[PDB]
Amino acid sequence: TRRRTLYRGDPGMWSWVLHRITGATIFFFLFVHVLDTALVRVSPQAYNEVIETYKTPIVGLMEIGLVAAVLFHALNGIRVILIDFWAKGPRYQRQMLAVIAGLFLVIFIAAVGVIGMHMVERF
Amino acid sequence: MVLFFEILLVAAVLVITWFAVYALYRLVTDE
Amino acid sequence: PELPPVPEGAVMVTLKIARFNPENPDAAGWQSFRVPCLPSDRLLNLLHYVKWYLDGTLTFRRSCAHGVCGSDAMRINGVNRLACKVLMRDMLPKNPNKQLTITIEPIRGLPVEKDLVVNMEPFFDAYRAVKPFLVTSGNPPTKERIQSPTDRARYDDTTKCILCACCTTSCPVYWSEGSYFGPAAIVNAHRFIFDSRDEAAAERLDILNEVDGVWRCRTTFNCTEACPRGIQVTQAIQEVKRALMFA
Amino acid sequence: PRGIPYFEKYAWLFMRFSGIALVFLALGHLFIMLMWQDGVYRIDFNYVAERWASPFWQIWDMALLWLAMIHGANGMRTIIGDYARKNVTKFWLNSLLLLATGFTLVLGSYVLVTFDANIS
Amino acid sequence: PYFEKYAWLFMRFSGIALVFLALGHLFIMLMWQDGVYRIDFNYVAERWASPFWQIWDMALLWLAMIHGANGMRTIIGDYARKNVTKFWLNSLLLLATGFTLVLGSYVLVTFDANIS
Ligand SMILES: CCCCCCCCCCCCCCCC(=O)OC[C@H](COP(=O)(O)O)OC(=O)CCCCCCCCCCCCCCC
Ligand SMILES: CCCCCCCCCCCCCCCC(=O)OC[C@H](COP(=O)(O)O)OC(=O)CCCCCCCCCCCCCCC
Ligand code: HEM
Ligand code: HEM
Ligand code: HEM
Ligand code: HEM
Ligand code: SF4
Ligand code: F3S
Ligand code: FES
Repeated sequence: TRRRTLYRGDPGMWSWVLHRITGATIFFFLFVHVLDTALVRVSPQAYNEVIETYKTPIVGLMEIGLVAAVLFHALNGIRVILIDFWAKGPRYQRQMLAVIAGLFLVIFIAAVGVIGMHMVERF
Repeated sequence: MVLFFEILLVAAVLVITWFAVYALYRLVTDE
Repeated sequence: PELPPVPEGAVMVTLKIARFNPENPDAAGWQSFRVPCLPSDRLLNLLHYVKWYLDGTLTFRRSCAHGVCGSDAMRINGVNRLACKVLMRDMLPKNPNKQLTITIEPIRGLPVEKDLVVNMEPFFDAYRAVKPFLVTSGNPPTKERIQSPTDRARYDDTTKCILCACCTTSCPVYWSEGSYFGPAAIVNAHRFIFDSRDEAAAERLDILNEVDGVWRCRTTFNCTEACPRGIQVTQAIQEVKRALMFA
Repeated sequence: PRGIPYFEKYAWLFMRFSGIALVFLALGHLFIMLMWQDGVYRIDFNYVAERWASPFWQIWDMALLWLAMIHGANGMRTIIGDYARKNVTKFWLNSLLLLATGFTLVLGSYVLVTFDANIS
Repeated sequence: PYFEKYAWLFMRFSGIALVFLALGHLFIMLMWQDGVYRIDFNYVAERWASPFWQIWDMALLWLAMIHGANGMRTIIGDYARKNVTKFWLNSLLLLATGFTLVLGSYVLVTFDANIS
C-alpha cells in the first residue's frame, strides 16, 4: 500500500525542491553540451553543423528555460550560503526568499526581453 | 552525424523531465 | 446506544479521518464524520466527540489538559499540529455557510499502528543515540557544580523540547532514504553540546559528524515551522554545523 | 564511521565555495553567450577560435568546467544517496556517476588544452 | 580508513579497463603491419596526431602506473620485515612512480611533430 499526499509546509521546502530540480537540469545539459563542444577538436564544419541545429526556435525557448534554471539556482544558492555562513542567517530566511523572488523576476524579464529581441530580428 | 547530436538532445530532455517528475513523485508518495 | 448530546450553537464541521485497522480488516481508507463545533473548541474536543459518541474504534494519544507533553502530534490539513491546539475559534468561513472540512491523519515517517497512532520507537531510538545525558567525571562535588548565568543562557531555547516529533516527521530528508537522525535528535544534542558542565561534547559532535548526521539537512525550515514550542530548530542545527566548521 | 572521516564536512564546504565562484563564472558565461551582440546567432568555430586565443577566456572556461562538474557530481551524489533504496543500486549508480563525470572532465580538459585554431 | 577497500576495487576496475588498453596496444604494436620493424619517430608522430591514440596512451599510462604501483605496494607490504625497510621502500616506489607519471605526461602533453 502507498498513500499519496502533499505535505503543504514551509516555502523553504518548495525552494529546496526547485533548487534540486534546476541543479539536476543543469548537470544533464552540461554533460550533453560538453560533448557537442568537444566536437571542435574534429572539424569547423562539424561544429558549425551542430551549433546551427542549435539555432532553431525550439532550442531558443529552451535557452530561455535554461537561463531561468541557472538564474534561480544561483540566487537560491546565494540564499543557502548566507544561511549557512552568516550567523543571523536563519532568521531572515523568508526575507531573503522574497528578495530573490524579486531579483529573479527583474533579471529574468530583462533577459527574456533581450533574447526575444534577438529572436525577433533573426526570425 | 548531426542526427546523433539531436538524438542526444532529445535524450537529455527526456532524462531531465523524468527526473523532475520522479523527484516530485518521491516527495508526495508516503512509501 | 441512547442518543448523542444536545448542541448549543453548532457549525457541524466535518472531519475526514484516515482510518487504518491493524488486524480486523487491513483495508484502510478515509472516513468522514459530522460533529458540532464551537468557538471555544479544539480538534481534541472534536475527536473526543467522535470517539465517545459516533465511533469508538478510533484511537489516538492524548494526556494533558493544557500542560503540554506532546502526545497528540497529527497531520491536520497537511501540516503537523498537536491537535490540542488547533483552536477552532478562528472560523470566519463558517458564516458564508460553506461546508467546512478538516483532514486528520497520522504523522508521516513512522510506522502506523492504528488510526492516528504511530510507532514512536524509531523516534526515541534516534533520540537515545546522541547520548542525551550529562556525562561527567565520577566524583560529584556534593554541592551542585558551578555554572555561570552566562553559560546557562546559551543552551537555553533547546531545553523546551517536549519530544513530540512534529519536526522530525516534517523533514523531507527524514522521509528520504538512509537514516537521518532528525531535527529533534539534533536539538536534544545541541542542548548537551553547548552545556558547560559536560565532558562528551567532542564525542557527541563526532556522532553528528557522520554521513547521516548534521550534513544531511537541506536547510528546509519545515521543522522550525512545525515546532509547537517555538524552538528555532534549524538555527540549532546551524549552530551545530558552525561548531563543526570552526572546531 | 560509515565512510571517510570529515569527507561530508568538506563536501559541504566545497558546495558553498564553488557556488560563490560559480555565480560569476556561470552567469558571466551565460551573459556573454546569449545577450551580448547577437547571442547564439553569432556563434561559430571562428567565434570560439578567437575567444580561445585569450588567456582570460581559456582559464575562465577551464575553471568553469572543473568547478561545475565537481559541483554537479557532488550534488548528484547527494540526490542518489537520498533516492536509492538498495545498497547495490546505490553502488552501481555512484559508479555510473563517477564514470560519466570522469569522462566529461577528461574530454573537456583535452579539448581546451589541445585546441589549435589552424585545423583545416 | 577505507583505503584498502578502495585500493582493492581500483585494482579490479583498472584491470577491466587495462584488458582493452594494454592488449590493444600490444596488438597494434607487434602484430599489425610489420610489428616493431615499422616503428620509428614518423610512426609515433602520425599516431600521436590523432585524439584517439593520444587519449588511449594517456589513459594507458595513468591506469598502468597506478595499478602497478598499488600492486607493488602490496608486494612490499608482504615481503618487508622491518618497518624502516617498509618505509623507505614505499618512499622509493612513490618517487619512481611519480617520476614516471610526470615524464610520460610531459611527453604526451608537449609532443610536437615538427622538432627538427
Ligand atoms: C582556486 C582559485 C582558482 C582561480 C581561477 C579563477 C579564474 C577566473 C578568470 C580569471 C582569469 C585570470 C587570467 C588573467 C589573464 C588576462 O587578464 O590577460 C588577458 C588580457 C586579455 O583580456 P580581454 O581580452 O578579456 O580584454 O590581455 C591583456 O591585454 C591584459 C592587459 C594587462 C593585464 C595584466 C594581467 C596579468 C596578470 C595580472 C592578473 C591580475 C590578478 C591580480 C590579483 C592580485
Ligand atoms: C574515467 C574515464 C576515462 C576515459 C578515458 C578512456 C579513453 C580510451 C580511448 C577513447 C578515446 C575517445 C576520444 C574520442 C575522439 C574521436 O573519436 O576522434 C578520433 C578520430 C581519429 O582517430 P582514427 O582516425 O584513428 O579513427 O577522429 C575521427 O575521425 C572521429 C570522427 C567524428 C567523431 C566525433 C566524436 C567527438 C566526440 C563525440 C563522442 C561521442 C561518443 C559518445 C560515447 C559516450
Ligand atoms: C544557451 C546557453 C549556452 C551556450 C549557447 C553555450 C555555449 C558555449 C560555447 C560557445 C562554448 C565554447 C566557446 C567558448 O567558451 O568561448 C561553451 C563551452 C563551455 N560551456 Fe557553455 N554555453 C551555454 C551554457 C552553459 C552553461 C549553463 C554552462 C555550465 C553551467 C556552460 C559551461 C561550459 C563549459 C564548462 C564549457 C567548456 C567546454 C569545454 O571545455 O570543452 N555553458 N559553451
Ligand atoms: C554548473 C552549474 C551548477 C550545477 C551543475 C549545479 C548542480 C547542483 C546540484 C545537482 C545540486 C544538488 C541540489 C540538492 O542537493 O538539493 C547543487 C547544490 C547547490 N548549488 Fe549548485 N549547481 C550549479 C550552479 C550553482 C551556482 C551558480 C550556485 C551559486 C551559489 C550554486 C549553489 C549551490 C549550493 C549552495 C548548493 C548546495 C545546496 C544544498 O546543499 O542544499 N550552484 N548544485
Ligand atoms: C613489445 C612491446 C611494446 C612496444 C614495441 C611498445 C612500443 C611503444 C610505442 C611505439 C609507444 C609510443 C608510440 C605510440 O604510442 O603510438 C609506446 C608508448 C607507451 N607504451 Fe608501449 N610498447 C610495448 C608494450 C607496452 C606495454 C606492455 C605497456 C604497458 C603495460 C606499454 C605502455 C605504454 C605507454 C603507457 C606508453 C605511453 C608513453 C608515454 O606516454 O610517454 N607499452 N610504447
Ligand atoms: C592487462 C590487464 C590486467 C588485468 C586484467 C589485471 C588484473 C589484476 C588484478 C585483478 C590484480 C589483483 C590481484 C590480487 O589482488 O590478487 C592485479 C595485480 C597486479 N597487477 Fe595487474 N592487471 C592487468 C595489467 C597489469 C599491468 C599493465 C601492470 C603493471 C604495469 C600490472 C601489475 C600488477 C601487479 C604488480 C599486481 C600485484 C600482484 C599481486 O599483488 O599479487 N597489471 N592485476
Ligand atoms: S523540537 Fe519542537 S517539534 Fe521537534 S520535537 Fe522538540 S518540540 Fe516537538
Ligand atoms: S525540516 Fe529537515 S532538512 Fe533541515 S532545517 Fe528542518 S531539518
Ligand atoms: S494533549 Fe498532550 S500535548 Fe496535546
